[PDB]
Amino acid sequence: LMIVSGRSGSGKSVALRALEDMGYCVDNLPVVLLPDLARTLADREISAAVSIDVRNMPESPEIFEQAMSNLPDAFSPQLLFLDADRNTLIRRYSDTRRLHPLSSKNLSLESAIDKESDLLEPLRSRADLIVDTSEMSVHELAEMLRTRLLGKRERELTMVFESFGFKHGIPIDADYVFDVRFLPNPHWDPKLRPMTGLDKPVAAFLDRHTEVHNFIYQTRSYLELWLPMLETNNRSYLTVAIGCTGGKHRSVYIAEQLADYFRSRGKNVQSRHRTLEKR
Amino acid sequence: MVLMIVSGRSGSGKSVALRALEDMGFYCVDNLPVVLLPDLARTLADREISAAVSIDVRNMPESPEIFEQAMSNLPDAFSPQLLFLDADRNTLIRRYSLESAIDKESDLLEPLRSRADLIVDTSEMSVHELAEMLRTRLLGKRERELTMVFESFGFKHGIPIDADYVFDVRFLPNPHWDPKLRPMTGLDKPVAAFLDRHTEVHNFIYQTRSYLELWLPMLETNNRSYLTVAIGCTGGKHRSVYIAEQLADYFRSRGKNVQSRHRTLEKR
Amino acid sequence: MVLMIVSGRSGSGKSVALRALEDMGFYCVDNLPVVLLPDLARTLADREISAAVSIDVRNMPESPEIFEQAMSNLPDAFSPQLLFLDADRNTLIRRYSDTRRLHPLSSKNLSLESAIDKESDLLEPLRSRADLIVDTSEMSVHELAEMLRTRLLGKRERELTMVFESFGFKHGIPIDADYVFDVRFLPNPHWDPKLRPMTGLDKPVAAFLDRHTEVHNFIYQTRSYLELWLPMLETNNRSYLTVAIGCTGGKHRSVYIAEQLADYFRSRGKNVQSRHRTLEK
RNA sequence: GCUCAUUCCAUCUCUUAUGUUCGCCUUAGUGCCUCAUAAACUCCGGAAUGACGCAGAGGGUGCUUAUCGUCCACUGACAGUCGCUU
Repeated sequence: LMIVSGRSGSGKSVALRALEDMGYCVDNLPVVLLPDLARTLADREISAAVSIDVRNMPESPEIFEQAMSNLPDAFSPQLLFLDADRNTLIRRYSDTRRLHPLSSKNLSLESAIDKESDLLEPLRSRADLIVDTSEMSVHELAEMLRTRLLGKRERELTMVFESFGFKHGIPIDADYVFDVRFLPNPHWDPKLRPMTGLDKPVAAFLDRHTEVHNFIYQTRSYLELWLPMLETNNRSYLTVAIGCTGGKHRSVYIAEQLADYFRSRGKNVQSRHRTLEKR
Repeated sequence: MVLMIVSGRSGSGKSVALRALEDMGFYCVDNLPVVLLPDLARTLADREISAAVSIDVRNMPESPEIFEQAMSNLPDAFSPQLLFLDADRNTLIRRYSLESAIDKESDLLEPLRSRADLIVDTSEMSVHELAEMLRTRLLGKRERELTMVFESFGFKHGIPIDADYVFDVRFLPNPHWDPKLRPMTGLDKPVAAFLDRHTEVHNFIYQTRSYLELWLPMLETNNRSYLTVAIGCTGGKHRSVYIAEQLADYFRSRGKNVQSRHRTLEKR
Repeated sequence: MVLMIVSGRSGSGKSVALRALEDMGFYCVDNLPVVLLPDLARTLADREISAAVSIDVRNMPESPEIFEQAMSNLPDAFSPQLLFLDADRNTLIRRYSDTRRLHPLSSKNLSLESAIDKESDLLEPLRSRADLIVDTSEMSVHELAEMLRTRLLGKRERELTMVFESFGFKHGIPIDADYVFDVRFLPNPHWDPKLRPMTGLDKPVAAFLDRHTEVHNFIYQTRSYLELWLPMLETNNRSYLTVAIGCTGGKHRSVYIAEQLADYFRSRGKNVQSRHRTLEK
């Protein structure tokens, strides 16, 4: 069961028209009637498409989650939330229509949008997948809806940090590559040179140098930032290639600490120290 | 510390100079009146950061004896330096009465050119000319020098055989959606525009430029002869190209040497 | 004379404003530290010209009271009239990428967005003193300035002087009317023949008009609709603002409603130099 | 610059017939005049711009291609420590 909700003007309509091709485009139903409708569609035995908005929102989400309670299990619900900025929102809604709540309330075109946002927010908090429509025009919005809605693997997006070395060339599975050369070479110490990347003494040497911390952290800020956008798309293995030349001292420790951090954030992480692998 | 100061006829583009020094981290208070410099500089000692200023006919004193007197007043730690500028009279008009205003004003400015630590002829100048001139002028010259190479590759064809840093730009809005765009490539102003609108593009271009900028100095040390950043779309015609270009131009402005390479387009 | 202070959320077109003012003639000052400014005022007193200064995140102290006491030290009682620009996060970011340096709030500040958001509150103290709050959300790199030139070419002394005039269709319409509204469709107690010659301003007529509710709905909606023109009121460039409502003869109905609106905005506190001039003559 | 459809500033003014009912008069007058059905013109205290020419005045036009979006993994290179030898 597909759920298409969001601030008006964010383009629910075009999504529906494309949702009918994906599936059961049906709109403007009191959510209460939904579960029985699902009972009916069980005969249809084909995925569905239900649209809810400020006009179709009963302004009492207790009822909403009540309808969520008696949900036939045949269809698994997913909250798809279109959203965008106020100004654009007004622009598009300037298309011939009439914001229903604004009747009687007479909120300024900007003021009802403000009202509606919070109004529907209950769902939005529980909204499963979000998509901006900040600036995609209706024709641009049509192709963008087609690419993501087809989520075949709605399972996870595994991280995998591959620690490599340059002398044996960039790993072919690399999606990103962050050199690390200019960091303080542990080589300087002859004692540490035989010791491998995982051996605590080198971890100490690296720990001694704060610059290392600065790099890890700033790199954690760089990814996390550009991350969620990626996580939405239908990827199966996002990877980050980290490499000194040696691929035995620096890149080891880096990839290790990063893996730790992101595991902390709960994204499953896979370590791979290409050179240390038995090949 | 430093108290760089500026001069030259109007239209010489002193603002660019100010922009450059700001780029170096030199704080600027352009067009402050002459007299107030000393206590300001005291404040700036409390900033503990080298900075610079400008001067104009507007800031030009009637009696420069006061100028040099207070110029003495400034605390030692902030070393003052004076730059003067010159170009062709009409050359200045392109950036800009129109002969005599300048002539009398030049008499006003003449004491400075006499006092100028450096004088440049900016008649054929350019931002990059000025930026490099400045970098060597103040930061000094290192025979060690980078040459950033920005390559736009297509993940189909493969990651460049040589590449220090690479960035996937698959998530950013795809010009591909509009069919009238499919043929046109990254350097056709249609698509350039089309991206320019979608903010996310600007967001990324920034954050990336910031990441590099932060790790760029260390790399300068150790006399690296090249640093290559390669930016990849799937096909490498639309997104990666645009990003490579703009992202280059920023670093060009900061004056480091740069070289673009649209690997997919250069195939044919 | 006057010393204008220019400011706004980072990269909100501020630079353009300074371009504008220097084009006007206000002495140009960029990014001076807050402290010495009053001394500069003293200096300018010699020049006998207005001045222009910027204050934004760059020259923004952490302590609030700094610019407060600085404003206190202002000499010559020169009117310290502030100016302020603003636009939305997305607009700002799209505008802050002018090959410009970092938001000086790059002290491990997560993202341009995050730093710029906190900027607002950081900069909030300024918002208090605000002789204008013009927005640049709509303008372009070159077009924005055009709008800005328009701006500030005005006298506040010409404060809005709101008006309501009720008139009759029987002879015409006030020629200078800013807005115009027919209301005859509102209930007309012509049924009461005693009210028919009786002046509308009389309480019995007002009570008879009050007897109906459609009038109250109308006025509530109309008064609320007028309040959406507050930005238009800010862009006055006009000595007095007029409002046109006309009955057939004006005296029948329009008066009491104009009275109610006069009450509404006099209640809002607006200047109400109202006149139902066409009524008596 | 010259001179002008322009721009944004200019202080600037009135009407016939429609039927009707109530406020009032002429004493019929078809009215003085409230309500009320439609039809019907103008006009100078600022600051920008385009319109020619002053002044510079030395390739174009139409339509035939572009297949390149997602997603999944074989992977490469002759130019100090020591683990060594004969």
